[PDB]
Amino acid sequence: KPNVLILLFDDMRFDTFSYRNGPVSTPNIDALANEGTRFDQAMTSTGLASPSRAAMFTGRWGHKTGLDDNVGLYHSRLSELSLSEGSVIKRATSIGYDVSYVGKWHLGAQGPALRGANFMWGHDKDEERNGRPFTPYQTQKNVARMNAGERDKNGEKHDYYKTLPGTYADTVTAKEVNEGKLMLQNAAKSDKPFFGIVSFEQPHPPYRVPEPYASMYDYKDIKLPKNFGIKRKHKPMAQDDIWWPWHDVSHMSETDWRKAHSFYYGAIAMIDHAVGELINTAKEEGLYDDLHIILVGDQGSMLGEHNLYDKGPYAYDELMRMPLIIRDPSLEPKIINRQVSMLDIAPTLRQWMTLPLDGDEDGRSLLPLMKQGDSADAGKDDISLYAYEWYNGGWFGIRAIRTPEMKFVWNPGDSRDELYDLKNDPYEITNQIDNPKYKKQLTDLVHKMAGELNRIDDPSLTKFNHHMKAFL
Amino acid sequence: KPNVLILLFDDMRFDTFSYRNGPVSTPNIDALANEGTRFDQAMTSTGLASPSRAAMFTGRWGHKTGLDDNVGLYHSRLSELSLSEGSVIKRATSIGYDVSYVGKWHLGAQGPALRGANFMWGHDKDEERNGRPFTPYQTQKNVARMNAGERDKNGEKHDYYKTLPGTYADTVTAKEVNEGKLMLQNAAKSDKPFFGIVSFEQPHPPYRVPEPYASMYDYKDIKLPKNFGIKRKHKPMAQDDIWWPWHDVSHMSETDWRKAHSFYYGAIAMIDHAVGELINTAKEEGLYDDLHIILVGDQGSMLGEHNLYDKGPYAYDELMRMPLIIRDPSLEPKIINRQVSMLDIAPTLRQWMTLPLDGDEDGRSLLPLMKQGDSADAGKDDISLYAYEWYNGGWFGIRAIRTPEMKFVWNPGDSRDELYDLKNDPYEITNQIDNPKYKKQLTDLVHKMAGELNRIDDPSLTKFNHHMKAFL
Amino acid sequence: KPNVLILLFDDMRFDTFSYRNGPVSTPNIDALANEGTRFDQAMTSTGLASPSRAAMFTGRWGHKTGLDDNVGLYHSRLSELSLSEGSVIKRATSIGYDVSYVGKWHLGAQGPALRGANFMWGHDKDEERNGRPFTPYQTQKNVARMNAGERDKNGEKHDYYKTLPGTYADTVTAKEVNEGKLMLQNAAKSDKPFFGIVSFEQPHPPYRVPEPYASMYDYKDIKLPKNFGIKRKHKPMAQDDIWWPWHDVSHMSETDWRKAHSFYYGAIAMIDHAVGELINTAKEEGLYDDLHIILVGDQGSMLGEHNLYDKGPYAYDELMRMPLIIRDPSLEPKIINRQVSMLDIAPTLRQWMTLPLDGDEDGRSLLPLMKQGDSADAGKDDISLYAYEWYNGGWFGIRAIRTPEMKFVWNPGDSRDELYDLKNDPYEITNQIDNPKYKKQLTDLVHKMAGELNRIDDPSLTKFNHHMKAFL
Amino acid sequence: KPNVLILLFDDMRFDTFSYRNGPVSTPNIDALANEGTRFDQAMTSTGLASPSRAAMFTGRWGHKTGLDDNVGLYHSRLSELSLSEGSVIKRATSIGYDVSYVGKWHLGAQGPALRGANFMWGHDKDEERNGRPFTPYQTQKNVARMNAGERDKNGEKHDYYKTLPGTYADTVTAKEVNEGKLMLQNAAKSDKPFFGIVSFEQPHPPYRVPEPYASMYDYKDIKLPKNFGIKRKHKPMAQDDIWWPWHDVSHMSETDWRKAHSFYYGAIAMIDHAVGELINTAKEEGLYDDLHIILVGDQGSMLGEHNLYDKGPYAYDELMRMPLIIRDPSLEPKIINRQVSMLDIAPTLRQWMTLPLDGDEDGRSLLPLMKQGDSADAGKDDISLYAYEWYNGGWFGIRAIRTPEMKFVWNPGDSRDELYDLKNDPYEITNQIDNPKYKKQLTDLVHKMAGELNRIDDPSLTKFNHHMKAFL
Ligand SMILES: O=S(=O)(O)O[C@@H]1[C@H](O)[C@@H](O)[C@H](O[C@@H]2[C@@H]3OC[C@H]2O[C@H](O)[C@@H]3O)O[C@@H]1CO
Ligand SMILES: O=S(=O)(O)O[C@@H]1[C@H](O)[C@@H](O)[C@H](O[C@@H]2[C@@H]3OC[C@H]2O[C@H](O)[C@@H]3O)O[C@@H]1CO
Ligand SMILES: O=S(=O)(O)O[C@@H]1[C@H](O)[C@@H](O)[C@H](O[C@@H]2[C@@H]3OC[C@H]2O[C@H](O)[C@@H]3O)O[C@@H]1CO
Ligand SMILES: O=S(=O)(O)O[C@@H]1[C@H](O)[C@@H](O)[C@H](O[C@@H]2[C@@H]3OC[C@H]2O[C@H](O)[C@@H]3O)O[C@@H]1CO
Ligand SMILES: [Ca+2]
Ligand SMILES: [Ca+2]
Ligand SMILES: [Ca+2]
Ligand SMILES: [Ca+2]
Ligand SMILES: [Ca+2]
Ligand SMILES: [Ca+2]
Ligand SMILES: [Ca+2]
Ligand SMILES: [Ca+2]
Ligand SMILES: [Ca+2]
Ligand SMILES: [Ca+2]
Ligand SMILES: [Ca+2]
Ligand SMILES: [Ca+2]
Ligand SMILES: [Ca+2]
Ligand SMILES: [Ca+2]
Repeated sequence: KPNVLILLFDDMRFDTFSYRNGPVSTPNIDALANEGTRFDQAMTSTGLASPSRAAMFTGRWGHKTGLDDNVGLYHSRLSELSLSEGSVIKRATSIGYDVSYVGKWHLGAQGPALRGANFMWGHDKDEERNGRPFTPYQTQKNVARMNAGERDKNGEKHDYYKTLPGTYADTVTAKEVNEGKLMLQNAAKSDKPFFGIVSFEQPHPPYRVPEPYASMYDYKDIKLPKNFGIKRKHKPMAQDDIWWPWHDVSHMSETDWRKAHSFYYGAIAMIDHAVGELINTAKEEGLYDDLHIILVGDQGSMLGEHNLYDKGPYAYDELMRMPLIIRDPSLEPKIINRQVSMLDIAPTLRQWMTLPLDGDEDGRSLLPLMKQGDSADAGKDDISLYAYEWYNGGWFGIRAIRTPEMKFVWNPGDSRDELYDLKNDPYEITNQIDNPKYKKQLTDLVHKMAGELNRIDDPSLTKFNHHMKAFL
Repeated sequence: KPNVLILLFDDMRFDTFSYRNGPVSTPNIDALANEGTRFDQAMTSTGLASPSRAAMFTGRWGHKTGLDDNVGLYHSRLSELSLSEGSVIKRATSIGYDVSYVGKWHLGAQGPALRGANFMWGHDKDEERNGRPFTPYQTQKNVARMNAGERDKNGEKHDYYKTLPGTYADTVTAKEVNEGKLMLQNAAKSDKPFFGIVSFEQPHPPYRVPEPYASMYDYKDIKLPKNFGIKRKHKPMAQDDIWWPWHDVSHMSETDWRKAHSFYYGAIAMIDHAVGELINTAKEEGLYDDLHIILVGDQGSMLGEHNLYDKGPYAYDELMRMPLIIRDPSLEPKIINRQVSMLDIAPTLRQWMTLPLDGDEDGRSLLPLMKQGDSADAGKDDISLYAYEWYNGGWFGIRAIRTPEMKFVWNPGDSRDELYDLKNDPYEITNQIDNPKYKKQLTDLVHKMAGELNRIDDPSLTKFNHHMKAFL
Repeated sequence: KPNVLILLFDDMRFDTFSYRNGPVSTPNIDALANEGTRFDQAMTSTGLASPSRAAMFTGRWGHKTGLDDNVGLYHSRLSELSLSEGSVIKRATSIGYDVSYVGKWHLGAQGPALRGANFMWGHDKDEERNGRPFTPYQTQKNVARMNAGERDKNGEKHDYYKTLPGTYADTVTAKEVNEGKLMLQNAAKSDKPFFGIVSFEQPHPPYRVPEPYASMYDYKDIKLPKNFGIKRKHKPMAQDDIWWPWHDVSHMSETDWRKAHSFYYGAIAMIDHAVGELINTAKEEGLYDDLHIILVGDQGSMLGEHNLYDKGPYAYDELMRMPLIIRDPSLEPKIINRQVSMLDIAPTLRQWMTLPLDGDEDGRSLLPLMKQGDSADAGKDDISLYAYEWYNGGWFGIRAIRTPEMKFVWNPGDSRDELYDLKNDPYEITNQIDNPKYKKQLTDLVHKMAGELNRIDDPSLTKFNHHMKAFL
Repeated sequence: KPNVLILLFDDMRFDTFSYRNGPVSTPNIDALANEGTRFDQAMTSTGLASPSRAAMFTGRWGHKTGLDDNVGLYHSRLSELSLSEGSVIKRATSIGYDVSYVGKWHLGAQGPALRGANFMWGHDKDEERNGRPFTPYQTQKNVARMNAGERDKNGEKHDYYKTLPGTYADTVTAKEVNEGKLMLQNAAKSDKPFFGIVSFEQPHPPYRVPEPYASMYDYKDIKLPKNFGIKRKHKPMAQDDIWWPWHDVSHMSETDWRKAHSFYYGAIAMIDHAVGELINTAKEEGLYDDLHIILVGDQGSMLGEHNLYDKGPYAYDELMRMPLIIRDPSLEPKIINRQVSMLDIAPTLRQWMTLPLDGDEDGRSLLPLMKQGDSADAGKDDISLYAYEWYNGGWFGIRAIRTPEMKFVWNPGDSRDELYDLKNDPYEITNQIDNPKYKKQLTDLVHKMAGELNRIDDPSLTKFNHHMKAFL
């Protein structure tokens, strides 16, 4: 029974790290990437926390667990992942692992503790269950101030980017690191196998860091991508609507967007420091050499691509792609360019730990890819499936199928679907849904989507077959 | 088997008519009110079309029929009322009624015809089923024009109020009347009992009429109510959000709101003319003397009360109250001040027509009240129940319980409930939810709400018992 | 809030009493019949304990409560009525009744107590929930002895009829009476309204009584009915199979069947004594003059009609008909010949006691009939609906519709349905299902059955529409 | 896309063949066993046709497909496998296989044809769907004749064993072979990949063969096993009851049981001839060298072990074990002694044929075992899971877990479970369930069963946790 450590981050993009030729020097994450298996084409299940984390920890899609929206936020109907869904936490406990959890959970008050973990520290540790959804009255008021031409301290906009007072040592991130260190120190003194999860709120917006991280990337030198700040042409209406109050970006100057980037980059630099602190502790405690590690982001984050901020009900690569490194100390490092999914994390843990199966596995173990490289998937279609059933109480039913060359997005709450040619239009600027030159590609993607919905027993296949009847 | 005629209107308020001391002379509706049973405290089930109409025609709440949102609109998940829900239409057909339908249906393409009616004319008559939701790209563009300081013809704002070209004879309303006349003429030549439904889109916004109705009420002379144009204090966040694009009323001048009223009043005057035309035809065809008539609005309409336009996920009296007249030619006219519900229409039709029962009746027959007056309900609590599960793809789960003196609104997708003292604050300006002086009233209303949710087997009772635990 | 007493008996036939011109002098029950409302055409919902009692106490059919088989018996899948089904017991407790229960419950261990009653005494009072089904190894062994030509003490067959040692004072029946007396004496000392249920295992087989009841009816003088001991002609196979081990009656002589009658009659004589003891106690305690009383049998019992013993999956009148007397001290006594149902008991209690509604009422209040006589139902079809979904782990799906003149039984687990002309063949000897002279009656009964299944939302309507396609 | 032939037999035991050292010379089946992969410890999913065949063809357990009883038989509630369950038949058709079906289907009228196969010949081919259950009036009458001391032609008992008139050429088996030959001859003329299923009613009882098979095995020379004709000691009551009318074996002499063996052996001899005819046709048509073959029995058959005949709700090896040979022409022959399951057939077909996944796979592909031998399962628990939810309308909920050394049977409709030490008591004579010497084994098997029920999402896990509370 191997020791396992998961380092989970909130809205951490695939592309920022120096090992991906990104703009932030991340030597600790780069070292882990170089020692482990790089999943460079990893895709989340949903660009939203609770659905992505339920999928990650249960290995099933939201229509199977019922966890298909964020919990505890205006105006979601959901409060918690059912206690019948024990997840990898309870499964590991059942075969004698000591499981520990630190930080962001967002699957219901006390959840890790109710499933047998030591919930050492985090927002949800001492909360009562069935609480009222958090309703963003303060964010609403502050975005109205931004629209009225007000700014916060030092001309910042604290619903978007913020200099935190103090130092790294004062941060939530440092507290989570300190609890992670305690978790590792305690594990080293136990005869029981260890499964530890350290889950950081960073780099979730508003993009916030203390000095020196707040000023380490000059906003004036940020390279903005080809899809930055464009008017969306022939995109679905759900990309227009102000779902969360900060999604009104009408007041954002180019300077504001550049600062959103420079603060995000500072947050990634601070995350790199946090990862180094935990890896150094694992080494000092004699756990590192045999430690099976996953580093993953729950989804990405929009920094003004398509004039969007944060996240919402859509399928753009900046949100859909996630960073993923899986380090198995028994394997030679490899780079995997086959697409993989958040649904593949639970089966990988299941194979590592010989977890009992508690039900379906909607994904596949990544061990074959970690052992053999891309050739493990010889003869298989290179696809990923993404869902966006709900955004905080709004129903969308979104499904996307992504190949290396194309993406098809079904928006069943709209009349407008999306079709992107990722080979010629990797920035997803041009919706080709109405372009007859793409009839063969759309037909193929519709067939692949129907097959996936059938495989996972998604009840929206009935509606899909109506909407796409011309292509079946 | 009596002949039955339903005259159904879309967003027709309880209060406009001259028989209710309202500002519009409505002699044809007044005459029907004076000949029939006035339900002066009638309440809709939901301030939204498809849920209210499914409840009206099936006699069950949306959680039982599955019809708990509008159909066919961005971003609802629903397309049609299940064909397993035959409604009063199929039930009447099954015992030998000739059923006819004209006008607005909004329960799925071809629905009345699929349930055995002659669907003589209307939007949904020749539409394919399972169509894509109508997504309001044009309304979105036009509201952006209004926010940019543009206006339409003659300085109007055609997403709010509009002079139609031509005359009454050119209108959808006149076409629906003409088909209603044909329906009555045909019924008079048949030996079979008749059940006819004429369902008008009027007075649904934008508030539109031709001359002379467009100019018959001077906007300068409109009396605006105490809750007109106020800033909402301590109200739920769902009252703030721009659900449909025209809900952005930030560009509306007092003149614009006054014109919304004067065009609405013109629409009610035109409806009165339409009702007269159908009643005169019933008289000319020898059907009127034995004709059992229902005149009802599916819900009201907001004309700037609480600075709200049209409708949305809320429970204010201007939307929740509905006009209702039920004329049984065998009964002396009476005014009923006991509250009644949209759920009471199907059981009243069931008693009139001896319809077979196809399942639960969530309401009660109104015949006892029509026969005896208010004393029929001696010893019963005077309550009404209102739901707002969904608004066009947004989930809210709203429940309201209303007594003559108080209203309690549960907003389970928010942290803020509502409590109104209708005796001291009939305009519902002051939310008393946090006022300890109302602890007894809130406790009583919470107990009444729990009992109603139990009675109708609403699965949200579990969440209710958590949210309201302090008062149970 | 009136005081209510229910006297419930297990397998007590409609016809044994002297007030029904039956063979047993029952002066106490006759007196109650003469003082109350006689429902002389009452019908149980199912000829099996747990389903009948769940229907009685909840007012909903088994497909709605899930309680569609006996609990706790080989080889039923069921253990208890869900605690979400509070029944009239919890509903009465909720409005301030003191509810007390004595004797047979058979709806799950501790059930009356878990729903707020004082469970004073009875088999289920101190039992653990979720116990293993009682499997009749002893009965199996003893019926094998009977088939081998053995007899029990005094030549009796103790799986069919038995002389108990001692006297009435030593019996379970006397203990249940004594607890009933305590219940009434305690109720007389309280100002709180009283709801008491005394539920007797008598006269459930084996038919067992002490002297002098054991020898009170001479077996040689028993009048056997026209359908006694016949070979079943063209009847469904479920009437042939040995479901419970004592259903093998191949070893029964005519003397054994006569003695099963003698002992059944002795048990009815002892029941009449028990009823007298409780009514006399109510009189002595000053409760009788205002006491609202129901006396009912859960179903009948087969004494060799169609060569059947006890009960099983079938719909014969001797099992389907039930005794019912409802005494409302405010009403003149009347005889009701309209059919009524076990589903009508909960709504009658709900009207008497002003119980809150916890859901559907599949039956109707009997107060209108108790007040007006048969004319209350002028213009209603005189039908009863009977179900036999399960017998102790065997699935049958049986439905029967009964009119004063005809009975149609659907046996969906068989190829043979039943059709009886009760006018010309009240003993139900001749199955007319294939007789084209009865095509009009069968068609009418099929239509009535389809209507009833639709009304109660019985999911077997789909299969019914296949099986009866020729008749719809 | 390889060509696939399935040879399926009805109630064919694992042990009769000469390759298993059994009493019948079966050179054709032995040759296939010697050329292919022998699964000598194969286990069916249920000892009943429709459930076993639904599991075989869908790769999911009955609680997932709803196909958990025989269809079309007194007194099952079921008529057909849902057409939403396309099975391997529709999945193979979807990727361009020509699928053909001959013989016994027993999953609903027309089922193979409705799923895209050429249903060449068989009982279900031209039948109407939703027919009334076959009710065994003839068998009931004839078993009554046997109990009255009558015999059939030549002193036979035709509900148990029967000489057919004519020769092999006149048999149903020869017709099924002849259609199988046509299927192979037609497949040889197509370039399209072939998937053929030939499903024989033999050797289902009554055990029936023409000469010379009827007299080939001398009944006087039959070797009877150690568990033949014993009185069952401390066994569950469902083993005693006469579920199907021929289960009354009280009239069977030792000669009658010996002849049931003689005729069963004659039927296996005739099956070996049938298999030879199809394999020889495959060779003559040039298909054999690349033909991927499965030969399997749906379950075994009881020949008087524990004094049982045919099958019923129980888990004895003679019924639970099944013959299985899988021949992949690309692989070296191997004998597999690891247990395998009927749930492993669909995934094996899915791997051979690259079938799309239509949902869960409750089993595993057998290719790794076929390639590597038993070592493929190194470090896996050697278990099999068996269910007996229903027998022809009787509910039993039975679950069995089997290891090489032990078997635990949960009988939730009884108070008696079973525990067999297969090492010391391979004939399953001694129920050890109450033997404290076996507490460790029972505890381990209970844990393994709980894990399996959780893995397949069997809703009976809730009741299992109550019944087995002492052991969890
Ligand atoms: O596999 S595990 O994660 O160890 O958990 C299994 C099973 O998957 C899980 O559903 C169950 O959870 C039970 C279930 O819901 C909540 C919890 O207790 C309740 O009473 C229900 O039995 O726990 C099992 C392992 O115990
Ligand atoms: O009561 S009615 O309105 O006359 O309709 C009843 C019943 O309520 C309704 O559910 C049923 O509808 C059937 C059902 O769904 C659609 C329609 O056909 C399908 O095949 C199903 O049988 O119709 C009955 C009366 O026929
Ligand atoms: O109407 S009552 O008989 O008073 O009971 C109601 C309701 O009908 C009943 O379902 C509920 O039972 C709750 C329910 O299951 C058991 C009990 O507690 C659980 O937690 C569930 O909420 O009790 C109410 C009265 O409170
Ligand atoms: O995978 S397949 O065997 O090819 O079948 C799939 C799917 O698994 C199956 O459920 C579906 O069956 C549809 C479904 O029920 C019957 C049939 O038509 C109905 O309208 C429903 O949509 O068929 C697909 C292949 O198309
Ligand atoms: Ca996130
Ligand atoms: Ca921080
Ligand atoms: Ca599944
Ligand atoms: Ca599927
Ligand atoms: Ca409306
Ligand atoms: Ca109009
Ligand atoms: Ca209901
Ligand atoms: Ca309820
Ligand atoms: Ca009984
Ligand atoms: Ca007794
Ligand atoms: Ca119904
Ligand atoms: Ca079989
Ligand atoms: Ca044959
Ligand atoms: Ca599970």
